[PDB]
Amino acid sequence: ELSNTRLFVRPFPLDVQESELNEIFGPFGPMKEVKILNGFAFVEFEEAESAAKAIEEVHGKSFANQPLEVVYSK
Repeated sequence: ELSNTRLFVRPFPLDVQESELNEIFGPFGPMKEVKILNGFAFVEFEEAESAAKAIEEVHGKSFANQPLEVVYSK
């Protein structure tokens, strides 16, 4: 059901941009691509490992005075 390289993030505030995604998901691996839309976010790593990790790393983090959430984007 899950993917090899794709992590779905929660909806970010007015600061919803790739800038934060890179500064956050940066220390994980070579992000093949990134997507930021008002309501939901997505990040595709160039390495399954980097993604599988970021999913268990970013998930449960904090940002914008709110609990972050990331999972394996279908």
